[PDB]
Amino acid sequence: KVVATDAYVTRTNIFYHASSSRLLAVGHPYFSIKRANKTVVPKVSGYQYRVFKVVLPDPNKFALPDSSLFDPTTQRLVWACTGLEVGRGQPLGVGVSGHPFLNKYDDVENSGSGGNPGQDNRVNVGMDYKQTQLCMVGCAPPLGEHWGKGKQCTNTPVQAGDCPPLELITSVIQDGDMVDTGFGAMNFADLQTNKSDVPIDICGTTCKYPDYLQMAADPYGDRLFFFLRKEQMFARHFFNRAGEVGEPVPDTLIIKGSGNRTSVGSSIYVNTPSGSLVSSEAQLFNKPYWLQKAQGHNNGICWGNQLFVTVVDTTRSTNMTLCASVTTSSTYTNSDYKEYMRHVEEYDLQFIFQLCSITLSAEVVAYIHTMNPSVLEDWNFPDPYKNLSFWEVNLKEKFSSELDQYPLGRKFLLQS
Amino acid sequence: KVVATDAYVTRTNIFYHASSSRLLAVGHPYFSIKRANKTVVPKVSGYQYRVFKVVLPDPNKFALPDSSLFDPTTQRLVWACTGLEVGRGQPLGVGVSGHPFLNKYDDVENSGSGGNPGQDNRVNVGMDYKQTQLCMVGCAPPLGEHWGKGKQCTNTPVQAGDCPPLELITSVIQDGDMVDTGFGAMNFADLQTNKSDVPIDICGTTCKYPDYLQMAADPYGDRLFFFLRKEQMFARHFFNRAGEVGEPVPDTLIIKGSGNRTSVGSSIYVNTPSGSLVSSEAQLFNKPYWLQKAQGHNNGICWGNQLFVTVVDTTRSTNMTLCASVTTSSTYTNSDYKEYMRHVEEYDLQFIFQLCSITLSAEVVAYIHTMNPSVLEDWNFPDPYKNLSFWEVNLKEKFSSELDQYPLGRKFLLQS
Amino acid sequence: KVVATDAYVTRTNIFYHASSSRLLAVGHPYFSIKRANKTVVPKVSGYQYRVFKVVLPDPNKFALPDSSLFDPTTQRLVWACTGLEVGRGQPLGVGVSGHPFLNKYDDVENSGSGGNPGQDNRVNVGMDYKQTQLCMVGCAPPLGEHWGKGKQCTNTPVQAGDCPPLELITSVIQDGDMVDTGFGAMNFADLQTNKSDVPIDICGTTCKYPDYLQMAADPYGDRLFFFLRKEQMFARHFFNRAGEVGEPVPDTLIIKGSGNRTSVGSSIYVNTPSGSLVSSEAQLFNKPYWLQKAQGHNNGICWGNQLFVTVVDTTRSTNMTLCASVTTSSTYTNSDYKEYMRHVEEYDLQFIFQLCSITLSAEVVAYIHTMNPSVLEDWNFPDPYKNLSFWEVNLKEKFSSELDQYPLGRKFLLQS
Amino acid sequence: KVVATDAYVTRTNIFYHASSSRLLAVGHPYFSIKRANKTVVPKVSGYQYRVFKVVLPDPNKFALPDSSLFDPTTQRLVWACTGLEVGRGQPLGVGVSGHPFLNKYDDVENSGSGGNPGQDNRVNVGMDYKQTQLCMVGCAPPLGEHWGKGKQCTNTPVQAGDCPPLELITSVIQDGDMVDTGFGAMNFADLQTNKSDVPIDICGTTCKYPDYLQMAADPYGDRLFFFLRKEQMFARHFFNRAGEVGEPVPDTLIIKGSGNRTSVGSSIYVNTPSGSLVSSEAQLFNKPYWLQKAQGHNNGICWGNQLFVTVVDTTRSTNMTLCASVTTSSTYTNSDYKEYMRHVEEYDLQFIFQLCSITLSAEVVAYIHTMNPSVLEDWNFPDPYKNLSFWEVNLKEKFSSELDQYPLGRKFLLQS
Repeated sequence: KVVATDAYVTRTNIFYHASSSRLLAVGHPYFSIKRANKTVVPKVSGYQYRVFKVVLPDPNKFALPDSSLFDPTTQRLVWACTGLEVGRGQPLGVGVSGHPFLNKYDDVENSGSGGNPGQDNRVNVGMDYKQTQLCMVGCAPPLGEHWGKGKQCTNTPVQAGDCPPLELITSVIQDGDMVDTGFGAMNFADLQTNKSDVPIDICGTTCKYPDYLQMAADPYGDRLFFFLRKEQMFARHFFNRAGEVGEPVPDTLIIKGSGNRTSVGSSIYVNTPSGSLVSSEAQLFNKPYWLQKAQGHNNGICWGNQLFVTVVDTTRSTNMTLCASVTTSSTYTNSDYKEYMRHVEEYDLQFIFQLCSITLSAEVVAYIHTMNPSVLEDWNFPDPYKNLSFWEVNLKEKFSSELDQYPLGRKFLLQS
Repeated sequence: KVVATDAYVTRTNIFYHASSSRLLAVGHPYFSIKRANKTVVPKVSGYQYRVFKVVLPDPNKFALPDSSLFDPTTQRLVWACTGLEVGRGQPLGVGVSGHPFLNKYDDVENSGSGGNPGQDNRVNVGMDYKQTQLCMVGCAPPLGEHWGKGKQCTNTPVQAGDCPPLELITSVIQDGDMVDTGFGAMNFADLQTNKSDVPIDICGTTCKYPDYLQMAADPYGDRLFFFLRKEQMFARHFFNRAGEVGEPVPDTLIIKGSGNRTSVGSSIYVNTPSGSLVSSEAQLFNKPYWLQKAQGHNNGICWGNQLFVTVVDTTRSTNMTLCASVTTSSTYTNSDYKEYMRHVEEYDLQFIFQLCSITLSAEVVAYIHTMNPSVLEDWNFPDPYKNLSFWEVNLKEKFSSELDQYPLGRKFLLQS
Repeated sequence: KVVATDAYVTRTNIFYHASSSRLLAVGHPYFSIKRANKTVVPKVSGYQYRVFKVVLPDPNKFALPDSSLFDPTTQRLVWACTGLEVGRGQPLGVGVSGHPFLNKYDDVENSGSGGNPGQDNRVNVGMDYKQTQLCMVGCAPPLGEHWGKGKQCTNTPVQAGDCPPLELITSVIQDGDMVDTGFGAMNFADLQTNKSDVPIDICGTTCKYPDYLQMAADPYGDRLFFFLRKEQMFARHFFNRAGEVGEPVPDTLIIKGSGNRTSVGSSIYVNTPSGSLVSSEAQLFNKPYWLQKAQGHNNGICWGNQLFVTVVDTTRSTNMTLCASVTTSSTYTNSDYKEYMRHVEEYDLQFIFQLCSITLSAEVVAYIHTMNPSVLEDWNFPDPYKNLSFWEVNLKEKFSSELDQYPLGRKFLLQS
Repeated sequence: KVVATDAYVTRTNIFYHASSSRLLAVGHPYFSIKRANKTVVPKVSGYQYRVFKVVLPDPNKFALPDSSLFDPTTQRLVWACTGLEVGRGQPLGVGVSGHPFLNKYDDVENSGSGGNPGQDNRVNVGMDYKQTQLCMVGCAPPLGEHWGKGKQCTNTPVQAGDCPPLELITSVIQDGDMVDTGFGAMNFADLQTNKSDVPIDICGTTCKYPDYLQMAADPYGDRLFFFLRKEQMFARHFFNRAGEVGEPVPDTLIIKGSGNRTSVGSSIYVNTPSGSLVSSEAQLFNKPYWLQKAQGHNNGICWGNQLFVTVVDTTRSTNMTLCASVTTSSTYTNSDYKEYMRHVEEYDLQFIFQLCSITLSAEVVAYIHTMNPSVLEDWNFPDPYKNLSFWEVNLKEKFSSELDQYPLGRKFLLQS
C-alpha cells in the first residue's frame, strides 16, 4: 500500500547551499512583559522549543542552470535535504530557574530540616533543570505528547476538586511550547491550580515531550528524518509538598499513636534534578550531519517547499544579569539600582540540498495524491499551519550552486 | 539426554511483524488505593516489575500464504522470536519514595547525637532507589528469590521475638512485584514487623531478584533467550535505627566507663542508596535487538505458542504531582488545595518473528513429550499460572507479512 | 634450574565440567556471636576473603571414557585448569559499617573546634569502606602480608608505650580473613589497644593484601594462575584523632602565641574512604574466563590434585535488617521491637578442566620432586594446611564428559 | 570570486624550526597595581587571553641555503606555518577569585529566608570559573562577540533606570582580555552598574567569547587555521540578588497575600559555575599539532609575514600567596605579617614552518591585491592594530634547518 520514496523519485548531481546568517533571540528568561497589551520583550529562554519553519524556493520556477533535463510535462522538481548545520555561538552556560512562592516546607534529608513553617504559605526556592540536547529535522512539524485534564470522569460523579482523569493529549510542537522537565510534562496552567508547585517559567504553560512512538508509527514517516538526543539529570535534594492528602495512606502499613505524632506527614515526595557537568565533547552541534538513510520512507524529501527543524539546547542557556542606576549616592543604597534578567540565544542554520525530480505516472499520481493532495494543487499540473506560531526563515534567493565558497561546502566535498 | 533445539527444528524464511500499539499504565506510584473495596486506581510505578504475557495465534489454523510447504502429518508450525523493541515513551526522569515515619534516629555521617533513643524517634524522610534497567525474554516465566521467614528453628527452642531463620524462597515473578532497591531482596511483610524500616511503597510487599544462575542451570533454556541489565548505585548518607540490639557487642571489643557512656550506641548501620546520574547513552531500551545465539537450547522458539517478556526500568520513572481545589479564598490556604500522586508508564511492543517447522519423528515425539507434554495435547496430533496475575496482551489477528510498513522491518532488512 | 611446564606436559583433547551448585552463607557481618561458647551464627560479611579449597577426584583412578590412551607405566595424568566462572546472584549493594564509640574528635572540612579534649570525646560514627573486587586462582593459597609488631626494637630499651617496630609479617591466607580498607593491612588486635579507632568488623582481627611482588618473584607460580582486581577509593570526610600526641611537632615549623592557643591540638589527620558508584560494566563476575597462558610456570596445572580459588566482592554485599515483635501495643514503642543484623552471600563455581598427562623420566621425576614431592608420594610411583580454615568444597563425583548441558560448556565451545 | 590557496601556490621540501624559549609572566591576577601612575606589576591572570604576535623573517630577504629555486622575477617567497606546539610548564591548579562586597542576597537552594533587605547586605564570596582550554591560530587576529549597550533607546523615551538596548558587538581580541566565565561574555564595566555583582577581576573589564561563526562565514578564513577547545562547567550553588526588581513578576501567575508578604522576594536567580575535575588526559596541549587541511581556503599560509596564536589554559592557573614580615613579635600577631598575591604562567611556542613559491601572474596579482594590498606593498614588486595591546614575540634570526637537533623536528621526521 505504502512504498518508499526512492522507488519513484530521482536524485540528480546538483547541489545547492543555503545559510540563515546570524539569528538572534533576546528576551526575558521567565515571562513576557507587556505594557498596554504590547509585548516589547517576549519569552526567550534556553529552555524553549526552537521550531524553525524554513520556506524554500520553487525549483520549477527557479533559474535552473540545465533546463534540458527538466521537462514541463510529467516531470516536476523538488528539493531534497542532504546536510544540516546548527551553528551555536554562545558560550557554555547552565540556566537558572526558580520561583519566589513555592511549597518548599520540609527538608526530608534532615541536613536542613525545614520543619514546615507555620500556616499555609510559600517560600522562595530555585534550582536548574536537566541537560536536554535534542534536534529534529523533517518535512512535517513534530508531534509531541503531554498528559492533561481532558474529558471528565466516568458515569456521573459528584465532587469538588478531586483528582481529575489523565489523558494523553498529542499536539503539534510549535514555537512557544515549553520543554520537558524533571517535574513531568503537564499542562500546569490548567492541571495545576496553585501555580506554585514549579518555578515561574513552567507554572503558566504546558510542558510536552516528543512522543517517539506515534512519531515513528506514522505510515509515511513525513514527521521525522532522524533524531539526536542526549539527556542528563540526577536528583540532588529531596523534599515534600504541604497541603492535605486526598488519597490517604492505609493504617495497615503505618503504626500511629502517642504524643508528637497522630498527625501523618505528607505522602507527597518530589525532587530537584540537576544536570551536573556540561562539556564541549558532549556537544552535538557545530558539526556537519549527513543524511544517509532515514528510518521512514522519506529520504530527505521536502514536500511543498517547507522544512521543519526543531532544536532544544541547554548548554547555551546562561542567564544574563543587568543592573542600572535610578540615581546615585555616596554610599551603596539598594533603592538606587534596578535589576533585570536578560537572556540571549544565537543560531545559525546552514543547509546543503540536492535537486530531485519525479516522473508522473498514473499510479504515481494516485500515490502522491493519496499521501498529500495539497502539493498536487501546488504544482498545478486552507493550511491549518497558519494558526500555529513558528519561527519563520526565508531562504529564497539565497541558494547557491557555488558551494566551494562555504565551509559546509568544503566539508561536503571532503566526502563524495 | 538433552539436545540442542537446532538439531530438530527447521527455520524458514517467513517473517511476521507484531505491534501492541500504545500501551498505557496510569496509577498511584506508592500503593493501590481502594475505594468501596475495589481498585479504582491500581498501583502503577516505575519501581515495579512489568510482566508481559504476549499471546499468539495458532499457526496450525493460521491462514498461511504458502501452505504447500506445510504438511498436516508429522509437521507443525510454531513461531520463533527474532527481534525485540520495548518502546518506552516517557521523558527520562527519576522517581522519589519515602516514609513519613521511618526509623531515622540520627545521621551518623560526621557527628552523632546522644546514645539511647526516647519513646518515638521516627521522622519524615524520603529518598530515591538505585538506577535499574533490566530486560528478560523467553517462553517460560522467570523465577526469582527473596529472603524470608522459612521453617521454624531446629530442635525445640523457646523464643520471644528472636531472630527467625533465613530462607532463599523461590517464586515466579508476576506483575505487581517491585524491583530490588539498595535495601535487599526480601519479604518486608513477614521478615519485618516494624513496618518502619523502608519507604512505604514496598513496606507491605516483597522485592525479588532474577536468578541468572538457575535461569542458566535449567536443562532446556526455556526460561531465557537473553538478558540485559544495567545497575548503578552509590551510598549518600548513613544513619542508625532506634530500638535495642539483639546482639550486643562483646565487652572484649569495647571499653565502657563513667557518665554520658556505659550505654551502648546504636550498632545498626543502614545507608541511603542513590541512582546517581542517568544518560541517554546508558539507556538500554528503544533500540533494535537480534537473537543470534541463545545460551540455552531454545533459540527463540516459543513453546506453548506464547511469549514472556519482563522489563524493569527506573530511568523513565518520574513521579507526578496533581493538585485540585476543593474550595477557594481571597488569600492562599492549602485548606483550599488537595494533593495527589499519579504516575504514567507507556510501552510499545514491536516484535518480529520467524516461522519455523518441525519434523515429527518417534524419538522427536519422545523428546518433545519429555520436555513438555502440554504442547503435545496442544497440537492435537490446568494451568497453575492462571492463578498468577500477569500483564496479558493480545497480538492475535495483528500479524502482517508486509514488513516494510513498520519501523522495525526497515532495520530488519538493513541487516542481512 | 626451573623449567616451564609446557616442555613436559601433554595436553590431550579431553575436557570436563564440574558444578559447585548453589552455595549459600548467612551470618552477622560484624562479629561471630557465641551463645554457650558455640558458633550459633558465624560471622559472615561481604568484606571477607573467600578462599574456596576445591578438592578434585583422583584423575588416575577416575573412570575415563577412553583409558587406552593412558599407560599405567611411566605415565600419570592430572587435571589442567581451563575455564572458571563465578556465578554471583545477589542484588548489588554496598555494606555499611561503623563503630559505636569511634575516636572522632572534630570535623576539619571547614572549621575546627577547640583542640583540647575532655575525658572521652568519643561518639558513634558509621562509614563505608572502599569498593574492591579481587579474584585469583592457583594450586596453593596466596600469602597475605600485613605490618605488625614483631620482635623488640633496636638496642635494649626500656619504654612506656613507645612506638612498636613495624614488621612486614607474611602469613598464609584463610577463609574468613578481612579485606584491606584504606586504613591498611593492620594487626589491630596487637598494635591497636583502644579498639576504638576502626569500625567493628575489622577491629578485632587482622586484614591482609596479596603479595603480588613476592608471587611474581616466586620461581614456581604455584599460587597464581591469574588475578583480576579493581579498586575504587575516594575520601569524603576528614577528621582529627583525639588523645595525647606521642610525637610533638617541632618548634621550628610552628610559631605559637597568646591565649586559647600555645597547646598543640590533634596533629593526626585520617580520612573516611568510600567506594562511590557501583556500575554493571565494572564487575569481573558472571562471565567466563579462559586460561590462555599463565604468567607463572604453571599452565593451569592442578598440582597436588587440589585447587585454590580466592575471591572477594563488596559490590553485592549490602546488609540485611531484621526486626521482630516481642509484644503487641497500640502505639509504636521502641521496647517492643528486637533488632538484628544479618548478611547473605551466595556463590556457584562453574569449572571446566583439561585432561593432561606426564611422561615420567628420571630427570622429570627429580624435577617434580624439587617442585612438590607430596604429589610424588601421592602417585606411589603432614600437611600444615589442616591447621588453617578454608572453605572446603567437594567437586568429586560431579563431573560430566559432555559440555552441551552446561552454559559454561556452550560458551567454551563457541570458540575453538 | 575566491579560490583556494593551494590552487596556485607551490610547496617546497624545506622546513625550519622556531622556538620561543622560556616565555614567563608574573603579575597580580585580579588587577594591575600602579604606583606613580605606572604599571610596575601588570595584571596577569590564568583567566586572561594570551595573544602572541609571532614576527617572522622575510624569505625574500632571507639568506637561503639554496637560492637556485628562488627567482626575483614573478616569484615571491612566503612562510607557511605547518606544526604547532604550546609548551605549558606549570603544575596543575584551580584558579580562585571572589569579591568582598557582592550582593550575595540569600542562599536559595535548600531553603529560602525572605526578609526585607537593609541598606547593605554584601558579604565576601569566593568563586571559581568554568574550566577552559582553547587555542586559536592564523594569519589574521581573531575576533569575539560580546554583549553591550548598543545605540540609544528607540522611539523618543524619557526614563531613569530602564533596561538598556543590549546589542552584540564584534570586537577583535587583543592581549590582556579575559576569557568568558559562567556569567556571560559581555561588558561588565558599563552594563553592570554596581561594579560589585561579579569578582573584581571581571568587574571593570570585559570578557568575550570568540565567534566561530565569523571564523567560518568569512570569505577567506584568514582569522583561523585550526582551533581546539575543551570546556567543562557545572553549578554548585544557587542564590538570589539584592536590590529592586525593575521588571516585576506578572500578577496573574503568582498568588500573594496575608502577612509577611506584599513585598515580593528576589526573582533574580543566578548560580556558581565551577570547573569540576581537571585530569592529565584533559589537556589539549604539550603535544604536536599538524596541519593537513584547514577548514577555510587558507592552508597554513601566513600572509603578511606574521603569525597569530591566542591561547587560554586555566587548568594550571593556581594563585600565588606570598608572605613577608614587616615586623616581628614574641607571639603570632597578624600585624607583623604582610601578604601579597600573584600569578605566574609559562609558555613555549614550538613551530615547524614550510616554504611555498608563487607565480606572479597578472590575474594572480589582481587576486592577491583584492585579497590583501598590504602584501603587495610589502614585496615591493599602516596597521590599524598598532594601537592595540599585543604580546609581541621575536622569532627573527632564530630559525634553523637542523630539525634533528630539536624535539618537534624529530617528531615531524618520525613520520612524513
